[PDB]
Amino acid sequence: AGWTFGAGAALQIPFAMQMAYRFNGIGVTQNVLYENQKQIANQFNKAI
Amino acid sequence: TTAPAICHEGKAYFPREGVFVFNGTSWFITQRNFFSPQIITTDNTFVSGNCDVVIGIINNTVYDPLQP
Ligand SMILES: *[C@@H]1O[C@H](CO)[C@@H](O[C@@H]2O[C@H](CO)[C@@H](O)[C@H](O)[C@H]2NC(C)=O)[C@H](O)[C@H]1NC(C)=O
Ligand SMILES: *[C@@H]1O[C@H](CO)[C@@H](O[C@@H]2O[C@H](CO)[C@@H](O)[C@H](O)[C@H]2NC(C)=O)[C@H](O)[C@H]1NC(C)=O
Ligand SMILES: *[C@@H]1O[C@H](CO)[C@@H](O[C@@H]2O[C@H](CO)[C@@H](O)[C@H](O)[C@H]2NC(C)=O)[C@H](O)[C@H]1NC(C)=O
Ligand SMILES: *[C@@H]1O[C@H](CO)[C@@H](O)[C@H](O)[C@H]1NC(C)=O
Repeated sequence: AGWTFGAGAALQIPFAMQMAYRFNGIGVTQNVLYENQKQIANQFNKAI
Repeated sequence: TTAPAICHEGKAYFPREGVFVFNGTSWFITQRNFFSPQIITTDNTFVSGNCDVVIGIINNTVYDPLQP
């Protein structure tokens, strides 16, 4: 659900799309996430 | 139903603000916190890159307001 969780009913959202939202909340456009989704996902998984 | 981008004439169009959604008939762009569908035009989109890189890109049509 993402951030929708803390404001009314939780709303399902595709995970990659909530990440796009989160990227666009830090000034980086969503294009970065979709074009580099594989690298972003790999850095996430490695960090864990 | 959603898509992260629209593939139109070989280019990927991302929503400028909000999310692309399908109402069962047509694709519209609307805001995440309140459904209010807008026509997807070149004003409501951000073009970046080709159609090969985005996962889940769809073959919709983006309207051009400059057409007489
Ligand atoms: C940012 O730097 C990273 C490395 O720190 C690049 O990611 C790696 O790229 C090599 C090829 O050059 C691959 O073999 C690795 O598997 C990639 N790794 C990851 C995500 O761990 C990344 O491409 C660079 N990004 C940009 C935009 O320049
Ligand atoms: C999806 O959006 C389209 C366009 O906004 C809706 O189509 C219109 O529906 C009204 C009400 O029945 C008609 O008076 C219009 O003439 C229709 N427009 C066109 C271009 O056909 C459609 O009903 C919406 N569908 C859903 C499920 O919300
Ligand atoms: C968007 O339309 C293009 C065609 O204009 C689709 O690409 C074709 O896909 C078939 C297989 O179904 C191949 O045999 C053709 O050679 C492809 N043509 C070209 C020009 O690449 C594309 O798959 C459609 N995209 C989506 C998301 O539906
Ligand atoms: C969603 O998952 C299906 C497999 O169940 C896959 O065919 C489809 O391409 C995926 N769509 C996106 C946007 O990842």
